[PDB]
Amino acid sequence: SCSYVVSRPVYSELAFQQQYERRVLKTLLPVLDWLPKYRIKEWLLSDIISGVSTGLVGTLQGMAYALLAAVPVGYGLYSAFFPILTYFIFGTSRHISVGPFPVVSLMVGSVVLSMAPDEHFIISIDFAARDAARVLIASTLTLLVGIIQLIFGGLQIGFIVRYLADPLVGGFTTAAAFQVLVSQLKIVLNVSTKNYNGILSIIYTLIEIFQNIGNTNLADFIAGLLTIIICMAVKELNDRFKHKIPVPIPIEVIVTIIATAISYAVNLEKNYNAGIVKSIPRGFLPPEIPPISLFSEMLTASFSIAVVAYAIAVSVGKVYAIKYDYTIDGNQEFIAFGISNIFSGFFSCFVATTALSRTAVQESTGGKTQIAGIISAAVVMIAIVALGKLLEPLQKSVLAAVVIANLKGMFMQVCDVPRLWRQNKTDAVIWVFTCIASIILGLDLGLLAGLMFGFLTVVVRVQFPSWNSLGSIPNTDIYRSTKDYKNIEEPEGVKILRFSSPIFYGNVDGLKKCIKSTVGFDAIRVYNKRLKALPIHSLVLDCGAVSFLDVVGVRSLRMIVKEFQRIDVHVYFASLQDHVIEKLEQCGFFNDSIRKDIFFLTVHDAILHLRSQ
Amino acid sequence: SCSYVVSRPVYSELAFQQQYERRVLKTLLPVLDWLPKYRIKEWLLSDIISGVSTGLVGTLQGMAYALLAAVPVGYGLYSAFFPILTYFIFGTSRHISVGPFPVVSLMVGSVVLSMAPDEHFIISIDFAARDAARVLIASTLTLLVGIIQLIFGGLQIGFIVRYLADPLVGGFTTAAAFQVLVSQLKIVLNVSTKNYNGILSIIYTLIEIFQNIGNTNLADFIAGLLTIIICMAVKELNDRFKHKIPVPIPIEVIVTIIATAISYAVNLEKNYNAGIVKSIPRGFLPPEIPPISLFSEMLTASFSIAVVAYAIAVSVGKVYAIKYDYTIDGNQEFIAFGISNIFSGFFSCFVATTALSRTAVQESTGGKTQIAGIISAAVVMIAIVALGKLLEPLQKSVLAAVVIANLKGMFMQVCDVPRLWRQNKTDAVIWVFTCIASIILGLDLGLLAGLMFGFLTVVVRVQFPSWNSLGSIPNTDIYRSTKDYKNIEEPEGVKILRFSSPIFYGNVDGLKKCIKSTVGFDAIRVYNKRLKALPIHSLVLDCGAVSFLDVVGVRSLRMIVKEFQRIDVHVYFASLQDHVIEKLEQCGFFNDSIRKDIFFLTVHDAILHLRSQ
Ligand SMILES: CCCCCCCCCCC(CCCCCCCCCC)(CO[C@@H]1O[C@H](CO)[C@@H](O[C@H]2O[C@H](CO)[C@@H](O)[C@H](O)[C@H]2O)[C@H](O)[C@H]1O)CO[C@@H]1O[C@H](CO)[C@@H](O[C@H]2O[C@H](CO)[C@@H](O)[C@H](O)[C@H]2O)[C@H](O)[C@H]1O
Ligand SMILES: CCCCCCCCCCC(CCCCCCCCCC)(CO[C@@H]1O[C@H](CO)[C@@H](O[C@H]2O[C@H](CO)[C@@H](O)[C@H](O)[C@H]2O)[C@H](O)[C@H]1O)CO[C@@H]1O[C@H](CO)[C@@H](O[C@H]2O[C@H](CO)[C@@H](O)[C@H](O)[C@H]2O)[C@H](O)[C@H]1O
Ligand SMILES: CC(C)CCC[C@@H](C)[C@H]1CC[C@H]2[C@@H]3CC=C4C[C@@H](O)CC[C@]4(C)[C@H]3CC[C@]12C
Ligand SMILES: CC(C)CCC[C@@H](C)[C@H]1CC[C@H]2[C@@H]3CC=C4C[C@@H](O)CC[C@]4(C)[C@H]3CC[C@]12C
Ligand SMILES: CC(C)CCC[C@@H](C)[C@H]1CC[C@H]2[C@@H]3CC=C4C[C@@H](O)CC[C@]4(C)[C@H]3CC[C@]12C
Ligand SMILES: CC(C)CCC[C@@H](C)[C@H]1CC[C@H]2[C@@H]3CC=C4C[C@@H](O)CC[C@]4(C)[C@H]3CC[C@]12C
Ligand SMILES: CC(C)CCC[C@@H](C)[C@H]1CC[C@H]2[C@@H]3CC=C4C[C@@H](O)CC[C@]4(C)[C@H]3CC[C@]12C
Ligand SMILES: CC(C)CCC[C@@H](C)[C@H]1CC[C@H]2[C@@H]3CC=C4C[C@@H](O)CC[C@]4(C)[C@H]3CC[C@]12C
Ligand SMILES: CC(C)CCC[C@@H](C)[C@H]1CC[C@H]2[C@@H]3CC=C4C[C@@H](O)CC[C@]4(C)[C@H]3CC[C@]12C
Ligand SMILES: CC(C)CCC[C@@H](C)[C@H]1CC[C@H]2[C@@H]3CC=C4C[C@@H](O)CC[C@]4(C)[C@H]3CC[C@]12C
Ligand SMILES: [I-]
Ligand SMILES: [I-]
Ligand SMILES: [I-]
Ligand SMILES: [I-]
Repeated sequence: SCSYVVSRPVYSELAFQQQYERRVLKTLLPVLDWLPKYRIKEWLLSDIISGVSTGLVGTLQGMAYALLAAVPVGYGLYSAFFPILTYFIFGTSRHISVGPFPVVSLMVGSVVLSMAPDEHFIISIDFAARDAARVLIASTLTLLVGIIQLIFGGLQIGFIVRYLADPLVGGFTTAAAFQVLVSQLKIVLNVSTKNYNGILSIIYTLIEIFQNIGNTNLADFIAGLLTIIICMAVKELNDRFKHKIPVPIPIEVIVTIIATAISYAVNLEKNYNAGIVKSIPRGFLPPEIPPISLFSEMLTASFSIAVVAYAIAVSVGKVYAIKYDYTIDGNQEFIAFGISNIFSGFFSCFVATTALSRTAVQESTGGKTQIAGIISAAVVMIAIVALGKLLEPLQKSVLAAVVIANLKGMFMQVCDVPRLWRQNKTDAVIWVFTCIASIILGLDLGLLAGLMFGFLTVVVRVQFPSWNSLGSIPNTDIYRSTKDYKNIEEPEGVKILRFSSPIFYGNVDGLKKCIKSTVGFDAIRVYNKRLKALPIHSLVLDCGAVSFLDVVGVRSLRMIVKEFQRIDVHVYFASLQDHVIEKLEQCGFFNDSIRKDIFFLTVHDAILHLRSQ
Repeated sequence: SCSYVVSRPVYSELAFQQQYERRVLKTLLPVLDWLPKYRIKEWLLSDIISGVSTGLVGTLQGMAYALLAAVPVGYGLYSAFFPILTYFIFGTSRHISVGPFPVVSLMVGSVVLSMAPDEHFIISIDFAARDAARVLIASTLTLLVGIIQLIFGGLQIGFIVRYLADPLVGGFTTAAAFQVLVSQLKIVLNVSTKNYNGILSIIYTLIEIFQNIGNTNLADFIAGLLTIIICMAVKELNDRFKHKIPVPIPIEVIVTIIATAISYAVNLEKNYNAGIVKSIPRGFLPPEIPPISLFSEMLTASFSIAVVAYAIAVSVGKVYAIKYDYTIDGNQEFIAFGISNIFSGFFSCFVATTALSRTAVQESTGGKTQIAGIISAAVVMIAIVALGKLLEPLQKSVLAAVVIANLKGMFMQVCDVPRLWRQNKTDAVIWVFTCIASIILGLDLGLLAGLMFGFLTVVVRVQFPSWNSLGSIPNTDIYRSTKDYKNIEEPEGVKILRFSSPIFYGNVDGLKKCIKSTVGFDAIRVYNKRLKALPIHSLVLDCGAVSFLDVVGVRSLRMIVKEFQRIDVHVYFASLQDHVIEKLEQCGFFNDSIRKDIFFLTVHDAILHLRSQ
């Protein structure tokens, strides 16, 4: 059919260049962006129902996630109230529900516990002073996270969540699910376990839990087990029986209400000594300035918490924006969430982000603009000021059981590891390394280690590329690996090397080794042997995949050219890009008899030029 | 002249594949490697003179570098004696002199001081107990460094010194020169400065030195100043007046001998209260087992010290092996230096490597096999057992002044910085970052920060590549950037994108943005708009520079292909390598109507195929 017919001069870089010559209302996102653009006629009612539903869900979610953080139940209500109010202004996303997201809450609680242990703080037991210190530490960490997020918004470096690769995100998610399960399993059993801060901490906690399982509160354990079973069964029924009832079943809220009513009717606090919350303040606490002197002990934790929370927020926002066909500004997501975390930290709250389950609840029940968020915040507020007393008899085991039941989706990511291994071993290695690191480390330290391991994998992949010795398909200009096709004909007296990577320090050492192996000799050795006494005449370097080039790369290429020219062997570079040749010429490569006449467009001009001599 | 004439079928990947089918005496390096091959007839005498000269230099260097480490003078003699003996066996290199190399000594001393401060150890002043503790800490660190080096030799991962890029090596060298200068300036002034451990430590030390400059010992300062001046003057004369006297002038040894004799004659210890060494033990101390319990506090320091010492050793070994036309095994350099550091740590020595000045002295005075090293070790031994008393009146200011005088070569790299900036800004950024980090951090922490910053620079360079929209030179098959050559003709209804980087998570986000900008529209947006209602017909991706590919890359490519096919826009991949296509097919790319018929050999088969329709 169609044919590849081309007739043109043999163009080196010099000849080709001679013939073809080269050469104010967003950083503070207004509510006025959509409030005048609102649809009160029909959007308002949908926003009302969506906000009521997601507020009912988020009040419970904040109460439960206040257990992940080492703060008393009641400050989760503030963490579910204030950030939504202060995100309604600066938020690009219009479908996400702002709240604790128990992974971020667990990291905050780890930081708070490490900075306020039971034995280190209390020598009496002073529960009130300990709780005050824990709340202050959580507020300080939230303020630092907000400061970091706002700074990253000013720097406009919103691509950092790119560095959170999907394999390491999955591994970190599985490890965080394990950590959350261990903490909430400590909570449901109502066992007293001394806090372990450091390496292997989750294993120490599990060991102590298995040792103290004899002190398990029976009523709390049964309540947690039944809550887990009921929530899981109803979730499975909803997933299976999904054709009807498009709205998800709010099983967690119903179970919590039933548990609270039963505990109030039976008085589990004193008859069975169940671990009820026992303390939910009524009213709004006045703002306080967090002690910034602790910022030095929270930097590595605040950075990772900010990164993780922002990544979750933008992930959910993008998932719903592609569905609803709009865009979200990542830098403005920085700005909004940093302002939110600063505002919440001034008001005794832990770090805030979005939760996938709460966002799904908000969207599925008539998801519209952030007015639904305002309605949810109002519901949380009326829970704070009116329903605080009604939730006193609720056991903490029920909340921890709800969290554990929701942990199943995060736990099921271990099934992707064999698939990753079969597809790309590097990604499976990243997954496993991130999971293991986040297990035996802090979650913040695990995330940092995963990021560094991803960088290491990228560097290693660009450092040990696929290099080949090429030859031409007969009667064509297609140069393929000689040992791969069995019909490749080797040219007479010339070796062609394809080094499929940008050449840098690691790659300059690798490329020297590859050239020495391909040509079959070392230029230094043969030159020295010839000097002491006193098969290849040309080497073509297929540099099509050489992306960038550093000073070490230019120096190595210059040394290779000189060393091979010393033994009357010519080195020709082919398929180099314009920018790489510009980097070569600005690094002083074209000095001492180089003159750019040894640079050809592809690896067929070089071979044709050689055949002309 | 020569012409580029090719007549061949238009080959897609499918058609091309259908028509062209694919498919025990070294780990313990013996002295018997060269001892039977020795040249006693004429090599022995040259070895004798070379060993005598380099031993005279190395005794002084060991005593001087024992001040960089926080150990008494006399243990530097052991550090210059034992490692040479135990490297004569396992060493591949035959020209290097094994010893302290004051940068490694300074890192060891920083570790030792941070673990045995004056105030933390002594509450009386117990100089003897403090010195014993410092020696034990130095021996423990040396043993840990040797263990790490031996493990790295077992793993055969000798390419890690590749990761020590020349810019970061230069920045670390300049910062280490500054640190050594500050410490030896504290020593020469004989000022009592409390040790600062942590961040900004060198600036605190400089501040305290400038505050205590009123307590400077005048005699020690004058001795150090004249030692520095004489060393600089003689070195400059030797560099200039270099045609005669090929052997370098051992000015440091002569200066030390003269200073020792003058101090003995005048008794500066009592008359002028000069800071003489005052204590050099006579004889060999028995070996002791270091306390391994300190290994937990030395891991980050020992890793960096081992890496730096091995890098210096292999750098010097390669510099002299290329000159003398032989090869050195990097893994065996691990093995030899790990055994050396273990042996020396058992015998109260700090970490050992090679020094460029001492190696130059050994080589220039008749450099031959490591028998010269044995002679140097014998000279150090006879200095230990006989000349220990003769060096008692020598001031420490003379030794510190010798080190400061030798620091000039390390200091001269701020001159290399500006041309690095003018050539490759990334390498200059790496240089400056490594220098500043190693200044305000530990030297070990600075090295780790520089290595990880180099990894970050590689990741960023492969993450933000040079991408272009290509068009064809008329009547040829050369596709160049349309906005760069001004004679490029845009083809009808097709856009060609060259993304000059391997496609991974950072690059998948970048590539989505680049495709959307190049084609001028978003596939999701136009598809959604067309669904709501109810200029380019093909996109060619020049993937010549796509080196590797991950699961995220394959997912992004499938997503792009499907999104563009949904709007009747065909996506063709060109110039993909065989291994990248293998990765695509093993990652499930060729499912759901892909069939590999949209993959062409170069970006001219795709265009010719399009013109056929
Ligand atoms: C954007 C890019 C990323 C940015 C990342 C930023 C990280 C910042 C780390 C900051 C840092 C190192 C600085 C140098 C780091 C060099 C790294 C080189 C890396 C080379 C590749 C500061 O180090 C010093 O720490 C002192 C406290 O020790 C602190 O306080 C002193 O002065 C105060 C008055 O100022 C005074 O009030 C106070 O009394 C003094 O003590 C000092 O101010 C501070 O300088 C280490 O501190 C961090 O915080 C904790 C400290 O304990 C520690 O927490 C862990 O605890 C758990 C166990 O308990 C553990 O299990 C958890 O994991 C974790 O909760 C962190 O782990 C650590 O990291
Ligand atoms: C191949 C690639 C590189 C590998 C690098 C390997 C680094 C290993 C670091 C090990 C490490 C963290 C472990 C987790 C790290 C996670 C990193 C995640 C990074 C993610 C990107 C261990 O952490 C704990 O430290 C305890 C001591 O604090 C130690 O001792 C405890 O138990 C003992 C009984 O076991 C008991 O006897 C003892 O009493 C207990 O206290 C514990 O055993 C140990 O687990 C930190 O320790 C290292 O050593 C020092 C400690 O102080 C510290 O020294 C600094 O001091 C200067 C100021 O004074 C500072 O200015 C200098 O800089 C530096 O001299 C280092 O900085 C630190 O690093
Ligand atoms: C929807 C429901 C499951 C929410 C949780 C309700 C809680 C408060 C209820 C449900 C079932 C109850 C348990 C049922 C049976 C027993 C056995 C009895 O000898 C002690 C009380 C104990 C252990 C009860 C404790 C309280 C309990 C766990
Ligand atoms: C709290 C403690 C017990 C958590 C321990 C989690 C560890 C042991 C788990 C978490 C994820 C797991 C990995 C997930 C998937 C695979 C692939 C399959 O071939 C089994 C091994 C392997 C590689 C698993 C090994 C064990 C693993 C790393
Ligand atoms: C403590 C735990 C996490 C230890 C490790 C157990 C987990 C990770 C292991 C054990 C059982 C494994 C599963 C067994 C069988 C299959 C079928 C295969 O077609 C896909 C992977 C999948 C689904 C495996 C995924 C990894 C797996 C879930
Ligand atoms: C990809 C790269 C950057 C990951 C680097 C991870 C390193 C720094 C981490 C991972 C696991 C860590 C180890 C985990 C456990 C212990 C035991 C403890 O008693 C001393 C510290 C020590 C020995 C840690 C040292 C640091 C360590 C080796
Ligand atoms: C050639 C080199 C090696 C000689 C070094 C010997 C040293 C110890 C000698 C040489 C010159 C000497 C100085 C000469 C002059 C004075 C001034 C006097 O009021 C106090 C002693 C003092 C400050 C001497 C101290 C010791 C000194 C510094
Ligand atoms: C102990 C203290 C004084 C050490 C201080 C070291 C710092 C301040 C020095 C060391 C090397 C220096 C750099 C060396 C070279 C250049 C290039 C020129 O354009 C001046 C700026 C710049 C980039 C310098 C900036 C300052 C610098 C980074
Ligand atoms: C900018 C270009 C033209 C400079 C050309 C000469 C270069 C090699 C020289 C001239 C003056 C030098 C600077 C002079 C003073 C200092 C301060 C100190 O911290 C050392 C580095 C630094 C910053 C030097 C770096 C190197 C330097 C900039
Ligand atoms: C490329 C990567 C590895 C570089 C990482 C560098 C980071 C971890 C280092 C570089 C300089 C460091 C800072 C230097 C000085 C101080 C002041 C001290 O009171 C608290 C810690 C703090 C604030 C350090 C935190 C960690 C830090 C920001
Ligand atoms: I969730
Ligand atoms: I949940
Ligand atoms: I030296
Ligand atoms: I020296």
